[PDB]
Amino acid sequence: GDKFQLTFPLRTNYMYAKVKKSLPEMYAFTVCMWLKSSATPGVGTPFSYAVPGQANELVLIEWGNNPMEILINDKVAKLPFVINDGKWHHICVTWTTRDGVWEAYQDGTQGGSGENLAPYHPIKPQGVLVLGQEQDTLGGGFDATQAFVGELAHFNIWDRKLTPGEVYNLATCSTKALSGNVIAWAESHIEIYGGATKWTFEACR
Ligand SMILES: C[As](C)(=O)[O-]
Ligand SMILES: [Ca+2]
Ligand SMILES: [Ca+2]
Repeated sequence: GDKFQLTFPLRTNYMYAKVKKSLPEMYAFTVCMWLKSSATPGVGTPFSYAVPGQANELVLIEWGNNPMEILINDKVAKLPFVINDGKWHHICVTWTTRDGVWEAYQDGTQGGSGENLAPYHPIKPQGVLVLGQEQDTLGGGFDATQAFVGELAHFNIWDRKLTPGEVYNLATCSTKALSGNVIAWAESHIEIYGGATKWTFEACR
């Protein structure tokens, strides 16, 4: 049952979701989600992933008056996304250990790409995946100024790069659209905390 969204209505250090499943060691991956936010200057942290010894193992964050960034092993790449206009947007980032090459997609359109992002470092396994907060400890250490304020749906992770056509299918809600083979969006796949609330969501409607 994937037809739902999570709403994070206020800036707090206590509202979050925990994904029940952890991540394997990933030499490449794609992360995608639908999100909506009117928060400014920055939307905060839609998701973060911490492992022992590195709480910033995989992070998506737009913090204050700074641009939206992906962090891998606490190394930054600035992303092209502009998504805090109060309308729904779909985003994906694909990345590979091979020369640290990444691509960024907004609303089904590839709109940025770069290299030398945490090259040669597979994503480390067995950490804690949180939605709506940035981690400074394993599964915690939240900071309200970094918290996501807005709505999130259809959070998915695959341990490969999706093709541009596969991303297009996600962003247009095609019947061909895939679910994540590592993390897939379902109510029973997450735990919610602190005031985050679940509502029905009909994507592309
Ligand atoms: C300095 As930080 C992004 O780990 O709160
Ligand atoms: Ca952190
Ligand atoms: Ca922090």
